Amino acid sequence: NMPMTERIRAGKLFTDMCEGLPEKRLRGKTLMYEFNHSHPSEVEKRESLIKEMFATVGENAWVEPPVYFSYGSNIHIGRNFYANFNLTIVDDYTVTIGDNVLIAPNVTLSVTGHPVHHELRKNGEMYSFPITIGNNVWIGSHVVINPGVTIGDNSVIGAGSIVTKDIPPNVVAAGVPCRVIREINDRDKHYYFKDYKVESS
Amino acid sequence: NMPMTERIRAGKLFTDMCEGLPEKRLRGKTLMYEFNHSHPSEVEKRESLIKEMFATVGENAWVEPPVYFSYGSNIHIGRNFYANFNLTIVDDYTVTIGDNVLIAPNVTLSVTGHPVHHELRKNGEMYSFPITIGNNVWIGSHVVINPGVTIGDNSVIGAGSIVTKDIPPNVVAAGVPCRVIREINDRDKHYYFKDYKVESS
Amino acid sequence: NMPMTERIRAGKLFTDMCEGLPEKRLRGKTLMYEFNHSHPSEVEKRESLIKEMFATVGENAWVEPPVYFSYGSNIHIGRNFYANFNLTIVDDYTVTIGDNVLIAPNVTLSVTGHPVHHELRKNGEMYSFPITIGNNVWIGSHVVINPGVTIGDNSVIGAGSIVTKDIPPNVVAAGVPCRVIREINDRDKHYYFKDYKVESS
Ligand SMILES: CC(C)(COP(=O)(O)OP(=O)(O)OC[C@H]1O[C@@H](n2cnc3c(N)ncnc32)[C@H](O)[C@@H]1OP(=O)(O)O)[C@@H](O)C(=O)NCCC(=O)NCCS
Ligand SMILES: CC(C)(COP(=O)(O)OP(=O)(O)OC[C@H]1O[C@@H](n2cnc3c(N)ncnc32)[C@H](O)[C@@H]1OP(=O)(O)O)[C@@H](O)C(=O)NCCC(=O)NCCS
Ligand SMILES: CC(C)(COP(=O)(O)OP(=O)(O)OC[C@H]1O[C@@H](n2cnc3c(N)ncnc32)[C@H](O)[C@@H]1OP(=O)(O)O)[C@@H](O)C(=O)NCCC(=O)NCCS
Ligand SMILES: O=[N+]([O-])c1ccc(O[C@@H]2O[C@H](CO)[C@H](O)[C@H](O)[C@H]2O)cc1
Ligand SMILES: O=[N+]([O-])c1ccc(O[C@@H]2O[C@H](CO)[C@H](O)[C@H](O)[C@H]2O)cc1
Ligand SMILES: O=[N+]([O-])c1ccc(O[C@@H]2O[C@H](CO)[C@H](O)[C@H](O)[C@H]2O)cc1
Repeated sequence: NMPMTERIRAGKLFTDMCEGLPEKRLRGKTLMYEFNHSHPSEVEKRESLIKEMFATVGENAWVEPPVYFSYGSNIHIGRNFYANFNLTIVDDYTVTIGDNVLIAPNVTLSVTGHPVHHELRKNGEMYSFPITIGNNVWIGSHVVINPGVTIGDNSVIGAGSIVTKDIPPNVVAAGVPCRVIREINDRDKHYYFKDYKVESS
Repeated sequence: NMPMTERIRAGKLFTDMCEGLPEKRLRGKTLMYEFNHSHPSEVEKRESLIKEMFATVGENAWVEPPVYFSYGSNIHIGRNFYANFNLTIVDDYTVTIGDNVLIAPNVTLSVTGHPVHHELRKNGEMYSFPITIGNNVWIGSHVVINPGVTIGDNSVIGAGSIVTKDIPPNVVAAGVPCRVIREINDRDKHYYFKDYKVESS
Repeated sequence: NMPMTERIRAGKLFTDMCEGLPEKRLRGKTLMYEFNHSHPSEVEKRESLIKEMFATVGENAWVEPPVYFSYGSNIHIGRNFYANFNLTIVDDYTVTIGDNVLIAPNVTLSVTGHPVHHELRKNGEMYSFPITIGNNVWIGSHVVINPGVTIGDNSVIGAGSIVTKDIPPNVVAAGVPCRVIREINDRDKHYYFKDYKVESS
């Protein structure tokens, strides 16, 4: 009728116990395990590992272990990427991160959800909607980005926010659920934290 | 007068550095360590490890390591249980999980609390009130379930909510503190996510 | 002109890929790794490990692994300190915890933040502001403490609150963002949980 991997790209409900899906997760979870168990001095091994576990990684990437994901091969990353401890990405489908992105500790990305009505999820049915993170975005600690959410370039997501809707570019959004609190103006070019200014030359 | 293990069941303040409580945690914490450090392929080992660490597990159970708990012998799970990375269960007392429950990444269940007045908790004193999760319950990412809470059947707990009170069955609840936002009606039988419908068969 | 480490203490923007900073992070991430991968029965090793990785530790301390930090040597802890699973402390600068402090599972402390304007953080520039936690402080699960924050003695930070502002002593604070909800009175000396009193004798 309609293979399982096609329902995924169509945004329809599906299950993932076939078509080599399980085998893919294994290869992935395997690489992830090597990475999470590598010694802090195994810098080279860690470097090539990330290049192999993610679908696409730009130059100057650095991920602080542990890192958790479903396949890993559905995650595409740009340049100068940086993620602190416990980054979790549920990538049953595509996850794209722009350039110069910064992710604080314990952040969680999920393109997958489950039908709310217990009827549609009897067999653990799920749906997947890609997540797009712009360039020069900065995610706070303990943030949670839900399915099909887009974060516009240059935005900032406060610590602890639950993002369930796209966030426009050039704004500071935060809250549960996440909401735009204000746009990044030129004052932000002088004041970097509370009452701290930054002199020009 | 009244032994420590009896205060626990009576919901009174207690400490746990005696009566074998320490020993119990050591056995539990040992199996947990073997589980968490287990290679992705060690599927059979993993399957028996969970059977030996939880007081009760039903058929078709799956727990994505790492998992964290205090004893593991105070956790009782039904059938077709599924939990993602970093589930954490502080089980100084009973925690009962129903049938076909789904647990997203980084969730924390805790039956233990500390008295608010620093006086009463001079020695780390604590109290424990059992948590009960109904059947077909779906818990979002980064949720926190507090002592004595009861989640009714078929309910959904949005991502990031702090549940501090009983959640009735058949509702979608969320927020900090978690509040019921709506009852699950028949429209949810048709619309699974946002504007996505699902044709009959 | 003005060395990177001096800007840190001055609270100016800085980057840390020099002046042995990276090297320092390695020694720390090394001890940290030994700690997190240590077997539950390695009680003595665990104990000398926490003495060696933190700047200062008071007697009767206990940290349930895993534990995550940046350097570890900028962290100062008092007496009878207890931390549950997954405590994250980003310590690019001083972090001070007082006496009899209780931290629940999955808490994140960070003295570092990034300038909101993508121009100032083109190179991942950062700023660090020391965190100070009073005596007899109990932090609930999944809380996040942002830079420069100060929590007064005897206070309780409810589960899931994001602390962006100083919390006065003797208060129950909670919320996103954390807000004072009430003062700890004398009723808190009789009632410990909901409707549970404690017979003085
Ligand atoms: C977003 C952030 C950078 C600053 O936002 P800002 O506009 O410059 O700061 P403000 O104080 O002016 O914020 C305005 C209001 O939003 C609130 N607020 C701040 N951060 C918030 C957050 N994460 N969630 C919800 N509300 C938040 C403030 O309490 C303030 O309250 P008020 O309106 O009653 O006065 C900071 O709040 C933050 O959370 N940073 C993430 C830090 C982190 O996770 N670091 C980890 C190491 S990289
Ligand atoms: C709860 C959920 C399933 C959908 O709830 P729903 O009723 O079908 O969705 P709605 O958009 O109609 O929600 C209504 C409002 O609540 C808000 N809301 C949604 N999720 C929320 C959450 N987790 N916390 C707080 N508020 C939330 C919405 O932003 C919306 O705002 P509005 O009233 O201003 O329009 C979804 O929000 C969610 O969080 N799912 C968890 C996903 C997850 O953790 N997946 C991990 C992989 S299994
Ligand atoms: C803070 C705490 C100790 C109790 O606060 P309290 O004043 O004694 O309790 P109350 O029920 O009177 O709280 C008053 C209100 O705040 C709300 N509230 C409680 N905890 C909250 C939290 N963490 N965040 C936001 N709101 C919260 C309550 O729902 C209540 O609602 P109402 O005004 O509509 O009635 C408890 O809520 C808590 O979260 N403890 C942390 C537990 C934990 O993380 N344990 C891990 C193992 S150590
Ligand atoms: O409970 N079930 O029956 C059930 C069985 C398999 C499931 O698949 C799993 O879901 C995870 C998110 O929650 C990830 O998407 C993971 O990659 C996927 O295999 C989800 C639920
Ligand atoms: O800080 N103390 O003195 C102190 C000493 C021992 C404590 O016991 C511990 O608490 C944990 C939750 O926070 C779990 O309940 C764990 O099983 C219990 O042994 C809690 C606090
Ligand atoms: O993205 N960058 O270019 C970049 C490079 C190095 C950075 O340093 C790191 O930041 C962490 C918090 O997010 C901790 O402060 C850590 O100790 C620090 O070395 C932060 C960002």
